[PDB]
Amino acid sequence: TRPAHAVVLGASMAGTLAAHVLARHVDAVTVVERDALPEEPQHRKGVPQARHAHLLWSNGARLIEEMLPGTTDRLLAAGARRLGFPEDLVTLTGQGWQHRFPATQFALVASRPLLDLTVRQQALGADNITVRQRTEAVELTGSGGGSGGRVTGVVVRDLDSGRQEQLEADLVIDATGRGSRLKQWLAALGVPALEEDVVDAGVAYATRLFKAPPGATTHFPAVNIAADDRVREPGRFGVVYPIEGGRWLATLSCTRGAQLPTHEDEFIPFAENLNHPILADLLRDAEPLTPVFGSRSGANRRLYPERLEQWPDGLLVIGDSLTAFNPIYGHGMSSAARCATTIDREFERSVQARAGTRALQKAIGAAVDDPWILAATKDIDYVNCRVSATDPRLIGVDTEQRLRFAEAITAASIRSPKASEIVTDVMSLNAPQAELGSNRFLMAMRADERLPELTAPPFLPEELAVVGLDAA
Amino acid sequence: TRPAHAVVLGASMAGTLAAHVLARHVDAVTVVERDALPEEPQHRKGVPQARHAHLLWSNGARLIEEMLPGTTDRLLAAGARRLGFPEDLVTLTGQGWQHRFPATQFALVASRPLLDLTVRQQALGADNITVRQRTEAVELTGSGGGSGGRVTGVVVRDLDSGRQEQLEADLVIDATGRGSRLKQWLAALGVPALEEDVVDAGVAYATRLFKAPPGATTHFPAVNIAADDRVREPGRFGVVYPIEGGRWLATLSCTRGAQLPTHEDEFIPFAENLNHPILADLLRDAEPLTPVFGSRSGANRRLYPERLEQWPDGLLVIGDSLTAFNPIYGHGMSSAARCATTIDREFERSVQARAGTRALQKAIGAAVDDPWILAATKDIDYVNCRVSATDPRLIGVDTEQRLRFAEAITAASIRSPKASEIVTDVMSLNAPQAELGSNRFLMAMRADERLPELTAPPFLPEELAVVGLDAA
Ligand SMILES: Cc1cc2nc3c(=O)[nH]c(=O)nc-3n(C[C@H](O)[C@H](O)[C@H](O)COP(=O)(O)OP(=O)(O)OC[C@H]3O[C@@H](n4cnc5c(N)ncnc54)[C@H](O)[C@@H]3O)c2cc1C
Ligand SMILES: Cc1cc2nc3c(=O)[nH]c(=O)nc-3n(C[C@H](O)[C@H](O)[C@H](O)COP(=O)(O)OP(=O)(O)OC[C@H]3O[C@@H](n4cnc5c(N)ncnc54)[C@H](O)[C@@H]3O)c2cc1C
Ligand SMILES: CC(=O)OC/C=C(\C)CC/C=C(\C)CC[C@H]1OC1(C)C
Ligand SMILES: [Cl-]
Repeated sequence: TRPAHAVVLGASMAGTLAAHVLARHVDAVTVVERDALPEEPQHRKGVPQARHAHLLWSNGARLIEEMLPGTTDRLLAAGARRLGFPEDLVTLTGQGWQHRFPATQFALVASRPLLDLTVRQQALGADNITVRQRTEAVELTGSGGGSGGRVTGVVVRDLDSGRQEQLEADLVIDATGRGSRLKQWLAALGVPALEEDVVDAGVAYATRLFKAPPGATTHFPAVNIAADDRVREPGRFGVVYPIEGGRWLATLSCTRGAQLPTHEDEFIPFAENLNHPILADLLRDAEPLTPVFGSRSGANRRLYPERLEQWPDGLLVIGDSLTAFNPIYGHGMSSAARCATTIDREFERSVQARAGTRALQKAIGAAVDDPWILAATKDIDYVNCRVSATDPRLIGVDTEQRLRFAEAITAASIRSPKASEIVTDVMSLNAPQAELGSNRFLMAMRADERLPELTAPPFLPEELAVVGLDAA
Repeated sequence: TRPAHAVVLGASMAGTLAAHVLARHVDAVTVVERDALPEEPQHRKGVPQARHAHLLWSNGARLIEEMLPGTTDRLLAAGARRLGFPEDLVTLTGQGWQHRFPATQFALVASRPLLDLTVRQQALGADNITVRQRTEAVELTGSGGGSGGRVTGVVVRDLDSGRQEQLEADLVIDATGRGSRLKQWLAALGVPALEEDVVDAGVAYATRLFKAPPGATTHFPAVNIAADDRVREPGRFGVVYPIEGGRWLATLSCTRGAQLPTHEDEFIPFAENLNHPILADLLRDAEPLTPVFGSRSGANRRLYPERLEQWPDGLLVIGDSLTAFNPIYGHGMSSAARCATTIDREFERSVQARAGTRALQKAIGAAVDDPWILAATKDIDYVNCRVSATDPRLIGVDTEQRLRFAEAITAASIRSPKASEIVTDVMSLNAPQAELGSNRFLMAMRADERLPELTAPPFLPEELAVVGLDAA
């Protein structure tokens, strides 16, 4: 028989999308969220990464727009910018500057709390969605111990007065995030441990927001300094994106072995000593609007509940709980949208005992494969990267065959339009990484023209006039 | 390493589409076809079903259009018709006449040889495709059984010289259709037998081609008398479709226990003994252009190579060879297009592991589930139906509840616009059969208005004037 009540743990991107989707297929859905959610855009305790740069790649954006029509126009009215790639960015790769070919993909950029609010408003207004704020999931209950267990509900605790309630339900959705209490709950029911691939390059972040020169958030590009160097030196990177309200969101990052700015005054010097100091030039006369924010949530991890024979019935794991990625590639929100979309597309087909929630988690795991293999492939080669994985695409691979080809892909994408186009398809999560090994790509990479190398960041003169730096 | 040479066995719809797709991912593609392929739209021995009415549902038409842009316009310029459902059809169901709501789906209708030629012209002109006509696939080469069987190529025989030749290949695609000798080729290699579901209502067809009254193929709807009483009485059905050249293709059908016309003078009386005699009224004075053609290719059957642990590497099976349906629901060509589209989307991901073909075949198997479960569900309850299936959606099911739910779906779709729209999504193969059990459908089915029962076929006066009738 069908699930009549579903409870989703978490009201971040994964849980909000899953709640809306499950509300179409289940009579009642209740969402459990620890924080209070404001109806004006504010940062909150449960989303600590919201202080850092968040790009909603076109894959996630289109999937959210299809589930929740009007969300993008709504975002555009609230001041978000639709950055076209590679056209609206000044990007330095390890092979040189990206030619700003006419945009072949896009990403929506705005403050993460604004996007979360916009999605929550579109998604949680259904009458069969009850949102229980200030409520925490303690552990889950079920008929475990193996032989083919089932999850029956979740222990919740109200946070304004610590009274508890055993939340009983036909299906439980773990969207608690990267720090989620899933593997301890799995232990508490006696189901054996999951298989887990890890590629951890130890990426850490440091973000500050500035007030952009008037008109810069519309008439000036974003700037991204990314030194590809993996196997000789820890990476150090920095990016500045425009957001709503005429403000620049500046995020610095590095890999294990390099050290981040932690004081305000050492921030710009990190931007100063990148391979080009363009970020420091932009940030010297901007109004700082925030302190430094830090994050060390930089590992690629992936659990494979689809591989375990004793995966309990009635339980699903989505979002950062299922698999989390190096944020440098910006796929977590698109991977979350894929999980909900997969649920929407396969729900009725697989609930037709629940021998079908195996198929759901199998479908979900297949939906998150693209952002996993993308991030892990690029991170596996960093010095000081810590790896514990079974993926034959990573481990059964000549490391110098991957490096030489990684460099060649990059060199093509910065100066060949047709290779740039396919590479942005992969980077936007609209084509699998394997497409970069396809006959089609290898043909473009060889047949397409290659423009001369850019000897300076490809700013247009009028763009430097908006931020007042023409001598560059 | 990656496949460099692929051999496609059969050049009907499944093999032509698969060859076109494979030529984009593999250096060389050879197509082996027993028949000579005409450069004019002509019938041929290898596709005898082409004598009968063929509908290309929007699912297949859109997938073909995306693989081969311009195919639809080229079909329409050659005289194909775009039939909107339900608007452009006068249909009698077991619950009454379908209200001709504004079209929510469509199908392209033309003679199958015209559709085949147009597709082959768009698809087989790639320069890395070699088509070996008048050539027969005799057997496969390789080792089978054990921990790792593989197909290495194909023994072919030229039919004009009689000479044989071992065609080596990295990948072999069986697209030889319902009469495919794949199970003997697997036995000859030592592969254990496949699991196979069958739901066989003994469907048969009898078709004649007629000259339509002038203008009827553009200004007169198709007509479909499709009223059953499955569990008490064999089905008897009839359809008249317009095709190119001002012609009507009339296909009568019945299930096991009823008798089809075999002689020309028995054709109109079968149409007369349908629940409404409109088909006989339309055809009585129409000029017949052919004798009666018959077909007994009416079983639903599905092989599950994706379930076989000893499925050999380098082998894929698609099209009617993998799974074939009762043609009354008209999904075989859309299922073929789904197999080719799946190969296009999953190929690169699945070669970068053994030969990658187990993952492809599994993806192919999931893509053919929609037409299988639809056709099998509708046929399973016919009197004298032969059922040999392990599908739990079919076998573990209260049959009076299934008949009771089928009747209710039909009664809703004929008289409620919102129920019609969802049913046409399912019937056009654009939403799974399971959607008819969703909360969305059950609520649409109850909340929507229901128009009055039609007491006569919903022809317009102008349409009855085109064919010279005053009242059905
Ligand atoms: C530095 C950084 C930068 C990133 N940049 C990008 C980017 O540019 N683009 C992009 O697409 N993604 C980006 N990501 C990833 C993205 O932020 C996440 O993948 C996304 O938020 C999806 O996570 P989630 O919703 O599954 O979980 P989370 O966002 O981590 O949310 C978990 C939610 O569950 C709640 N919760 C947790 N435990 C409990 C409990 N026990 N009881 C009740 N409630 C609970 C929390 O309060 C919270 O609301 C970035 C991540 C980081 C760390
Ligand atoms: C009566 C009837 C009506 C139908 N109506 C519809 C409809 O309305 N809509 C729809 O979508 N589908 C319809 N179908 C189904 C549709 O005809 C098939 O699904 C479609 O042709 C795809 O089949 P295929 O390419 O896999 O195989 P086939 O069309 O059967 O082609 C097999 C090909 O392989 C070749 N071949 C066979 N053996 C060998 C060998 N040993 N070596 C080399 N070549 C070989 C044959 O010559 C042929 O070219 C109908 C089918 C029937 C029987
Ligand atoms: C309601 C019900 O009974 O199921 C749905 C099927 C119907 C109504 C048959 C319409 C005929 C169709 C599409 C023709 C298919 C093609 O094979 C021929 C040659 C006839
Ligand atoms: Cl036939």
